[PDB]
Amino acid sequence: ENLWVTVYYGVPVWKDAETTLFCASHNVWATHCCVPTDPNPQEIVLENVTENFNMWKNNMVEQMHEDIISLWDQSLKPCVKLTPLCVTLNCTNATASNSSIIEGMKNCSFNITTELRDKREKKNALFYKLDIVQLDGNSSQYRLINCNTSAITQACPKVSFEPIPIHYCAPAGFAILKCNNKTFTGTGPCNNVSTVQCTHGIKPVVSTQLLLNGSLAEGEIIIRSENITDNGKTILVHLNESVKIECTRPNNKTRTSIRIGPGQAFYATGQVIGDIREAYCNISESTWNETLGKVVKQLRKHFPHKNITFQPSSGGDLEVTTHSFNCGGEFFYCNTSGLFNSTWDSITLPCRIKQIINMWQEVGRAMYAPPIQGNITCVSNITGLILTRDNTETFRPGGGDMRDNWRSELYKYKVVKIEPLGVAPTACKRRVV
Amino acid sequence: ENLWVTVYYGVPVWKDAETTLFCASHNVWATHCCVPTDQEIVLENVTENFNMWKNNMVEQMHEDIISLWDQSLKPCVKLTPLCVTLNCTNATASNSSIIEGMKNCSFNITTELRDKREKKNALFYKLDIVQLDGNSSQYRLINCNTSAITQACPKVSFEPIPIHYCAPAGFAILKCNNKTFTGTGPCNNVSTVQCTHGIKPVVSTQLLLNGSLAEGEIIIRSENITDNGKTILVHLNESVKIECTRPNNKTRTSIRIGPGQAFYATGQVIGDIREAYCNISESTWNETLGKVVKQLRKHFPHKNITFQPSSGGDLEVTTHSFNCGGEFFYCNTSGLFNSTWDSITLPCRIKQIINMWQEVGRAMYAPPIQGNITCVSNITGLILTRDNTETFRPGGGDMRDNWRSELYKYKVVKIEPLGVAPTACKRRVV
Amino acid sequence: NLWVTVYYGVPVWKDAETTLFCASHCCVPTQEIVLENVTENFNMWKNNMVEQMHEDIISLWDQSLKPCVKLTPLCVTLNCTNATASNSSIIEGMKNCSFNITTELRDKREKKNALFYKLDIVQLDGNSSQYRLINCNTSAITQACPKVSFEPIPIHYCAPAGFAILKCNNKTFTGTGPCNNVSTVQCTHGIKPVVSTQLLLNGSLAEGEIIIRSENITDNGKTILVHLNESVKIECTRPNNKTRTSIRIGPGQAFYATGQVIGDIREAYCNISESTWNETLGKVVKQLRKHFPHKNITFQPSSGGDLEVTTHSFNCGGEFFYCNTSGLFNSTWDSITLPCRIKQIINMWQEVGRAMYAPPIQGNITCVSNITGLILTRDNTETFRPGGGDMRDNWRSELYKYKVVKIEPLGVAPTACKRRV
Amino acid sequence: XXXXXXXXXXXXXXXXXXXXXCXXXXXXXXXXXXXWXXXXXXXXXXXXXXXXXXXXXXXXXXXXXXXXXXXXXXXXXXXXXXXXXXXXXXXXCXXXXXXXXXXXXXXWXXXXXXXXXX
Amino acid sequence: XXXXXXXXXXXXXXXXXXXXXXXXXXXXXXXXXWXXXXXXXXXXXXXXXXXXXXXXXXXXXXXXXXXXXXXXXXXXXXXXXXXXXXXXXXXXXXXXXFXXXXXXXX
Amino acid sequence: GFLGAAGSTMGAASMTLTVQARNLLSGDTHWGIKQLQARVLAVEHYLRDQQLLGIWGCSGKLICTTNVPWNSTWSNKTLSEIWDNMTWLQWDKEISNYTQIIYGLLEESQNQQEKNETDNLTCD
Amino acid sequence: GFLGAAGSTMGAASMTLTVDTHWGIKQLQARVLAVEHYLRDQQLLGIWGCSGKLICTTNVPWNSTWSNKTLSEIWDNMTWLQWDKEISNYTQIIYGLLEESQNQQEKNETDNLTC
Amino acid sequence: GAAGSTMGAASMTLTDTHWGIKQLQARVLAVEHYLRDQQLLGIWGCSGKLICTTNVPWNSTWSNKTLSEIWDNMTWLQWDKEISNYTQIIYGLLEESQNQQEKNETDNLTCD
Ligand SMILES: *[C@@H]1O[C@H](CO)[C@@H](O[C@@H]2O[C@H](CO)[C@@H](O)[C@H](O)[C@H]2NC(C)=O)[C@H](O)[C@H]1NC(C)=O
Ligand SMILES: *[C@@H]1O[C@H](CO)[C@@H](O)[C@H](O)[C@H]1NC(C)=O
Ligand SMILES: *[C@@H]1O[C@H](CO)[C@@H](O)[C@H](O)[C@H]1NC(C)=O
Ligand SMILES: *[C@@H]1O[C@H](CO)[C@@H](O)[C@H](O)[C@H]1NC(C)=O
Ligand SMILES: *[C@@H]1O[C@H](CO)[C@@H](O)[C@H](O)[C@H]1NC(C)=O
Ligand SMILES: *[C@@H]1O[C@H](CO)[C@@H](O)[C@H](O)[C@H]1NC(C)=O
Ligand SMILES: *[C@@H]1O[C@H](CO)[C@@H](O)[C@H](O)[C@H]1NC(C)=O
Ligand SMILES: *[C@@H]1O[C@H](CO)[C@@H](O)[C@H](O)[C@H]1NC(C)=O
Ligand SMILES: *[C@@H]1O[C@H](CO)[C@@H](O)[C@H](O)[C@H]1NC(C)=O
Ligand SMILES: *[C@@H]1O[C@H](CO)[C@@H](O)[C@H](O)[C@H]1NC(C)=O
Ligand SMILES: *[C@@H]1O[C@H](CO)[C@@H](O)[C@H](O)[C@H]1NC(C)=O
Repeated sequence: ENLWVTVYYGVPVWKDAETTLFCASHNVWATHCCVPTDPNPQEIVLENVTENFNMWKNNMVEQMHEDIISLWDQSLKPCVKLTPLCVTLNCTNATASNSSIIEGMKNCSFNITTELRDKREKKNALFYKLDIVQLDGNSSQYRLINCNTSAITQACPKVSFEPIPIHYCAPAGFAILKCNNKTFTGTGPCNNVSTVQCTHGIKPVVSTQLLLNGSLAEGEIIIRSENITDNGKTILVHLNESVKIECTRPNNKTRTSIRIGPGQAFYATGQVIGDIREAYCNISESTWNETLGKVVKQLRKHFPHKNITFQPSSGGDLEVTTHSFNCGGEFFYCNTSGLFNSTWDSITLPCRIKQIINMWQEVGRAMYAPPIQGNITCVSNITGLILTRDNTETFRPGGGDMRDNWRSELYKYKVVKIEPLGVAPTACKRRVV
Repeated sequence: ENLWVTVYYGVPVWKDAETTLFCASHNVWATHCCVPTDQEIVLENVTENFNMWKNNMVEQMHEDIISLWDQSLKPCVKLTPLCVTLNCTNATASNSSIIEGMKNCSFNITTELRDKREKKNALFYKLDIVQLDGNSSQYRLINCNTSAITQACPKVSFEPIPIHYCAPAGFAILKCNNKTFTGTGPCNNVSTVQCTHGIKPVVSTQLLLNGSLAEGEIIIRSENITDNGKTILVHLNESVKIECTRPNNKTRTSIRIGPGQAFYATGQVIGDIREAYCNISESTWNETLGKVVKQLRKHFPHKNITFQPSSGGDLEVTTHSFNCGGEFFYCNTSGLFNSTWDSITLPCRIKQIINMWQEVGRAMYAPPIQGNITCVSNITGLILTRDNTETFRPGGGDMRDNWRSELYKYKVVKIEPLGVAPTACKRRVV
Repeated sequence: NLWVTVYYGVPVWKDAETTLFCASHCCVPTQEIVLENVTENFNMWKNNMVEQMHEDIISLWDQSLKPCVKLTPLCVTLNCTNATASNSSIIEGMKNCSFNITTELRDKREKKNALFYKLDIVQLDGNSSQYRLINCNTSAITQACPKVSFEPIPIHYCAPAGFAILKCNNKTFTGTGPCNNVSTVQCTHGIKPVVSTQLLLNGSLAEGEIIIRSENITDNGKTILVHLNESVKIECTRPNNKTRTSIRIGPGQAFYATGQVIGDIREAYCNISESTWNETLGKVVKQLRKHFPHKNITFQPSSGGDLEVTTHSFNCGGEFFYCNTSGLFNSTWDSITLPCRIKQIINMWQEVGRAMYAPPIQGNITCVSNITGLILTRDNTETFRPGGGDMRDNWRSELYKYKVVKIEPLGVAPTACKRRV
Repeated sequence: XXXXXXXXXXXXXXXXXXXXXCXXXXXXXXXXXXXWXXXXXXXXXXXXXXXXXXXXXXXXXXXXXXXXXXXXXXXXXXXXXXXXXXXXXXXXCXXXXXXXXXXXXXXWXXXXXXXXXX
Repeated sequence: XXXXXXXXXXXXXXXXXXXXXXXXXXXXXXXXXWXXXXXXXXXXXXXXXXXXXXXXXXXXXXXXXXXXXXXXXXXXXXXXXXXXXXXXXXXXXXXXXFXXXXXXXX
Repeated sequence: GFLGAAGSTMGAASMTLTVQARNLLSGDTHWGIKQLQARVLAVEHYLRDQQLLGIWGCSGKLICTTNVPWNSTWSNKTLSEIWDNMTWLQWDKEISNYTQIIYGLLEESQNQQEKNETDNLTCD
Repeated sequence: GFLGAAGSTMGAASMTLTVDTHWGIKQLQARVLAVEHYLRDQQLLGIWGCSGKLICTTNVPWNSTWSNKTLSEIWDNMTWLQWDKEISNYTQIIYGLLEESQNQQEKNETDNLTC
Repeated sequence: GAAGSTMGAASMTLTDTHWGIKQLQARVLAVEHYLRDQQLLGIWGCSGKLICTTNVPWNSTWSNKTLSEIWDNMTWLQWDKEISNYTQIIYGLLEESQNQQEKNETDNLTCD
């Protein structure tokens, strides 16, 4: 009956909000993310704070995606265009030394101009079968796969595009809330929430089917889905133990080049020496089976039906049917049908090599991966799986949107806006002089 | 001693100022005009000086129109690799095969493989083609002499919608509400608004289409009516209906000009043959001119007035130019301006390469529009120049004139709320 | 006893680096306040005003050059012979080159002719008159459209709000240390962005005697800037009536090129008065000997390189001179003529990945300039040679007396009176 | 100009502090000064009082301390009272304007009907 | 600081030149308030003392006296309806220093 | 550090106002715009709060009282156990309703006070 | 009611005082400029000791040289637009005096003999 | 910025696209710096004043100087240097003192 309105400023409250985060620390992200990180990052535990977090509705995922695409293109743009190489190619079977046929590669010749406008020369290069298509008649007249619809740009050899961890940081007036518990599993209230200024450092790793080089779950295997009982949703399985996968290219190249402008050399495969297999990956067998069995035990808590079946992917092109890796700048497309394919010392997956890539499943452009000299061996950590569901329970190592590869790292963070003003009742009325 | 300085804030004064106005209200005119508009404060005993000429709002609108136009056209197909000498023969239509304004041109276009060169053909308007030399079958497009041109993307419409200009905070727009205001000098009925009424960015030359009407009598506005070298804007208080058309069905084709780029070009012409014409009522037009002359005689009394056709080089200054749908029309107005003081056909031509605003380097290629087109516009004013009996001729400006004629009643001022005056009070210190 | 008091208008500052703006591209319109009983420590080296001028002048140059004709379509084999233009005589250094270039129709080819300087082209192979431009190898040459008017218009640099520029008025300041008679200005004097490789041109003159400035004069790793108190008059000319031709490249795009040259056979050249040069150098040497006493001093030409470090780069507009200064720097302690080479394709700001083509100046040209300083390096006895950095030395000696500071209005002090409540 | 006028007072035997007021059509709050005059029956008048637009008033010596030379900015009226014996005066109001180093009570109101009695 | 009237009488039965004065104690100088009170027209001012002529008043007044203990009011003959008594009211301090009536007639 | 008292009741969370007041102000043509827009908005938000405190007569204060009574329909909770037994986040939700009303009332109250101060123009 | 009563007499008027990169740059310039104007008025009022007031009285006397019109010649006679023109050449003089007065007034309260 | 730096006694003197982006950044910084100082004065309870005092005793007394040794003797630049490494221990106390003061002013037992 005698309370008065009091105005306060500096009130510790916030609202859900969407803003632009900045990226904090010739590598692509090292160059772009020029803002240094905090040498001693702070974290403030908010005692007695419950916050409703929501994966799949979290716009940071979308923001990370858009900045990655823009940066990717900013780095690729000031490089050599391959337009003059679209001319019809005269192709034969590339020679596999003593075996004599390199299944999967063609030896092509073409008439291309050089650094001078008035000079055209016949040049040779080796190409992968996956990127070469016939014009007609089953004649040896071939086109590069993307000269039919879009520009192809060769990546500059100086740019590795290697993922480095990057940190997303709030602008003044904003804060990032982080979810703890470690049983969060998707959406809803999270207790024991802490406040940070920047994320922990996420590498922008690009893969399909399996999730590589992410964080491991602290607790048991976590199966996350917007709606685990519905189909049409990506199921992200986050493992608490990694599976080591070793992938190699058991041969090496000799690189050659063609000037196709004032400098602007085009790099192309000259010769291939080594094993006939283009590539393969080593997955320990016992590790894989234990890991998959543990995943199933957790699936059974959502899926009471016995005999869960895992099958190979159903179809589409390599961006969805095979596992994608970027090792040293080389692009591997690995066949995972040797995995899954069961009901509930190593496994070798054959792998294909591709060079003209419409990365990000874009349709208006493609990048050409220059050849890498020397042999390639990479070891990665499988930290999770991407599954698609469906009479009985069936899952497949399907593909998904790129955003799904970042949700697995960003699920624990939320952005809120600070709102310093508010009111409350008080016992005392303003005194007026 | 007994007079002290008082500082006031919120003082109702302003100064003339020039600032950046913002736009408020797929169609290109919606782009960057995402800001909604939805007020008017009448000032008591305020007389202010307005000037439609040297009005920065007009100049600023001109720049915005060009900038938006360029942004819209920029991310579209370049027609650069079409300067190849053309092999042009006669028209191909109906049973006569002699459309005077059309040619059937064959040309060497290289496909996306940059080796498999092939020939293609299309119909072109005569106005877009220049004879290289000598005899026939050696033609160039008129633009290759100056610049490469860009075709408009079919996905974007340039059809005008009303837009409003709004002052930023700290600024206001004063509006002149005198029904007989002539464009310059004192206006003794002034209201303050934040945004303009809604102006359509309509492009025209000799005649002003789809503007506001005078709420009073027909008003003749000019910077100096005495100087025949000034543009005279005739603002009508009644509209005149003008109905224009191209009564034939244009067939479209497409060319793969490049790897992901389609060039659009004219195929066959189906129907009766005439490129264009416009329907204007005779009685309406004659009454309209008589009324205009009676007002012109207030500035040129005891002298006769005659109207003659204009004279100049490009069609942009000799014809009535307008754009309906995607077609750019260049109509002959000699049937309107041939007099001394039931309808007129106004024969009209169509052109696909348009050097808008005489920027020279920039030009748009108008893709063909399939089927037939009709449009109805409102004549709201005329543009005249002058050169016993006085001679008036259709004029036209650089497009600033078409906006001065609508924004003539607005002025931008800066609000200056801080100021001082003497009082009897001295500051209390204790 | 005493209480904390807080002031907001405190007249103090800190060293700072900010963005400066220009005052007269630059369409920005243009009083010194002396601060008494203050000493300010100035340092012309590691002065970010120099670094900022460098970045901005390069960016501007590039923005002005960018919207013009590319010369890439001209990278064809040229069929070159010994040029004549007047009399029954070959003009040394000029080649008469013919070539096949695409017309504006993008189909038909046309044979064209242009004259090139020997320094503009290279041979493709031996024993064959087959040439290409020096920059068809890598990158591209952008033509400078002669609307650009690249001119040494003096520009004033102005601090933004919250900042001020301190100016040193000590006539013998000599590059570093504490300076008295320090004043505050908002804008610097106008500096003409004149670019050279030695023999600094059209700068300010020293108020006092000749000042020799170096970050470390007793070193070999540093450049010595000699700032004169009197200038030497230098006159440069090209006594030839040059006639331009025009080659259409594309859709309104055209290449401007030398067609014919008539006039003298003699090459472009520069000259200075001999007595002025000998006295000027002697005065520099006296000051130099104070730094290096009891030593024999000799002047030598630079050690070598691709013109920019061996010649005097001098620019009349579209006519870039590379003059031989061995006639100036050959001595031990009425007119001296220096032959000059002319080149049309340049590296601009010593940038290897870019090139610019300067269209020819029609008719004949004469340029007259003020030599206001020297850029020297060191090589028992002492040897001095022309040398220098990447144009930083052309802003130093003008920006050397200015420093940028941030104004810091808050501060605290003790007071007798406690806050009353 | 402001048509200032008294609408007050009557004859009284006691000096008391009878109140009276003069209202006017002027922006009195905008630095106008108030003034009152002892518009006496014969012998012109004595000053009665003065006040600022902001009050901070001062009485004329005749009333001295026994005065209330009040006015209200909100009323735009010189509403005041004073003793000074049962003075035989009508009590007139005026407004004064300031000028640098000068002032004048140029605007006069219709006088009040004050008077002495008994 | 009271104003002592001087020359406090200016009767006439016709327009005539006239004057009045005051030995004002106050050093008001020009601000002696020589407003007068002709007839019974609410004591409307004829002048802003010796500082300025009043608006809507005769140009006849011109004493030009602005000094301590030596103030004055005066005018050229004007209307017969001009009983410019000119009693003073020096600015002084507190309420103005009204002077004796100085009855006048014209 | 920042929001440390956010989950605490409005005792300590009514004190760390200096903590929250600070850091509302921070310490290539593509990203350059994104960053200028972010910086400009941080400034605009700061200023809008200051302008609002200004119109309510609370400029320069962290804690400010007024002449607007509490209605009790907004919230009928007692003073005891409102400050000491509830957090600001809970409170913000409890009275999300009528926010615009409160702000309008605060502006009206100050406008009336300004008129009273304006008419009673105390001076020397 | 912005500029409501503009043109009215100053007396009455005093009672109403209560009341993609191309576009990216234009929008940012407009926003930044609006902020600068806001802050400049606040700085000037604060520096003169008029923060928070619509009507502020100072210790600076009127010179009469700036304008020799009296009360009732300015107030209840002129409009604000006319007044602004009448004394516009003294604007900076007056502002400078207001700043000096405020500096002295605050310095007088930090005095070491009295406070 | 018309500096007249001298003796501390002088307390009476206290009153294309890429290019466009750089200029906007400069304007924004001028605003940000201004606002930071104003916010700080506001938090300390010195809003609107060029000179203010607080309830904080003059600590950092290690300097061993009196009012007559600083004022009317030493310049502001010299003073700023002598205590340059103590500013950060004053700031943080000034805010607390003001915040406690405001809380005391509205307390139920003393404001009521
Ligand atoms: C001065 O301009 C105002 C508009 O700013 C005119 O006011 C309008 O008058 C019509 C009369 O039918 C009303 O229906 C409108 O509602 C009024 N508008 C507004 C905003 O109130 C006014 O009539 C004009 N006066 C003169 C002399 O032309
Ligand atoms: C490709 O063909 C050329 C033909 O001359 C031959 O020299 C080269 O060795 C071949 N390379 C491979 C891998 O077959
Ligand atoms: C990731 O791979 C590196 C390879 O050196 C290994 O040291 C690290 O332990 C792995 N992390 C996980 C989660 O397995
Ligand atoms: C791989 O490259 C090395 C040189 O770096 C070469 O000696 C080796 O023989 C190559 N590998 C094979 C399979 O030939
Ligand atoms: C403008 O044209 C439209 C066409 O539908 C018509 O409805 C409208 O009345 C016209 N306006 C004028 C002023 O004639
Ligand atoms: C020429 O002017 C006279 C002026 O009285 C007018 O009567 C006459 O009709 C005009 N001529 C024509 C053709 O209208
Ligand atoms: C008017 O339009 C009709 C068709 O609607 C056409 O037949 C007629 O010829 C036109 N008249 C003129 C003058 O153009
Ligand atoms: C120095 O420059 C001035 C013009 O700035 C010129 O008049 C003077 O003759 C020049 N002196 C020398 C030695 O070039
Ligand atoms: C959280 O709640 C507990 C309940 O006992 C309380 O003691 C603690 O102080 C609260 N945390 C904070 C930061 O106020
Ligand atoms: C008012 O309260 C209801 C719940 O009773 C809520 O749903 C609604 O959103 C509130 N309105 C506001 C905050 O405007
Ligand atoms: C500042 O205050 C602390 C309080 O503990 C004290 O220890 C310190 O000595 C003081 N600084 C001085 C006297 O310089």
